[PDB]
Amino acid sequence: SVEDDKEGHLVCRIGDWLQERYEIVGNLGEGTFGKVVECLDHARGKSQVALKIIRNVGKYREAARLEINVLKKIKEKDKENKFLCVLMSDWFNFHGHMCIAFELLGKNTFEFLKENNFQPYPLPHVRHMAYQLCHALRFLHENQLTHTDLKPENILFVNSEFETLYNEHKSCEEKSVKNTSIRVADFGSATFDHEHHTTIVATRHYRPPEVILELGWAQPCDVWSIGCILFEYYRGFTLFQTHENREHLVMMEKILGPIPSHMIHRTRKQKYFYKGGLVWDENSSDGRYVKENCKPLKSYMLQDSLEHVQLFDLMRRMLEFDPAQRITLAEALLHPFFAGLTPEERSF
Ligand SMILES: CCOC(=O)c1c(/C(C#N)=C\N)c2ccc(Cl)c(Cl)c2n1C
Ligand SMILES: [Cl-]
Ligand SMILES: [Cl-]
Repeated sequence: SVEDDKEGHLVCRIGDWLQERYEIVGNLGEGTFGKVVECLDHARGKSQVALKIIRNVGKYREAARLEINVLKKIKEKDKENKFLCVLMSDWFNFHGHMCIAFELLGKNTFEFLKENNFQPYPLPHVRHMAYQLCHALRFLHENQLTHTDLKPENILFVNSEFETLYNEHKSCEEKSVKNTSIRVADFGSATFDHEHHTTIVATRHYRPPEVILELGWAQPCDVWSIGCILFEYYRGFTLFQTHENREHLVMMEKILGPIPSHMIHRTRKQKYFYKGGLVWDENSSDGRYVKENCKPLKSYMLQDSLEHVQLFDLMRRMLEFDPAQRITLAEALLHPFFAGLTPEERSF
């Protein structure tokens, strides 16, 4: 009656039920953890929900039990539900598969970008999403918590319905999201201040230099991740398209400038350095890639106007090498870039 595939995924499709309560009506996404399906909750007047069904594998089941505990603590802190985090409705162990029911939201910010053929979000959409990311993460940080896995894939629109607009300048159609309200998802890696901090955190492209250099990490990890995200929303391509540490550090250098000598002198990861400088093969396939494609951050500006200059100033401050020098989210919310927000956007 209950079937799992070779990888421990629960074999389930549209028309299937869980706990004689949740009825699967569609597929919303997939990750390494398993699957996310749309359900009608038959115990809640057929309420539409998103059900995250986790793989029947020990590592994933434990990571989901950790996420559940985090969502419960967040629920205790944000009673009013005004701090822009996914809202856990229920949770259960279903034959070895952990399942987390959430209030149904729209597409994640990466999927909307992918479906808009990587055509970037306009600056006003980027501004409101930044303001909300800064606000949402400032709350969790104030509660002694660090997300660690912020990435476009983990940010969801409350509603992803869009308007198809013909971009005159590109001679093609563009999908413009009608409502830029977002929510932060995936607390499977979220760590409290007093808990054990793994040496390595974050998805590579969104990994800060202090994690690469094994200098320990805290709340500033998330600020770096946001800077990476805002760039990706602005240009539509990842800032650090890398699969390797040495190449990662070279990119950071080309785009942002020299790695502070204080971080070099402190790191135990000396293989990346020779004579106090980053060491790399300029003639390898990575060396050539970086030298051709990785330019100073400023060069990626699409327009010269005041609002574009401020996005780049905020992003640069989000991408400060030294976590101690990195802008805090409390300071970010004060940046002149957010003066361009509409009163509806500012007020929440
Ligand atoms: C792309 C991997 O994950 C997801 O599909 C996903 C995820 C998760 C997780 N974790 C992450 N992006 C969702 C979290 C909450 C809600 Cl309400 C929904 Cl709809 C979610 N979806 C559809
Ligand atoms: Cl520790
Ligand atoms: Cl990787």
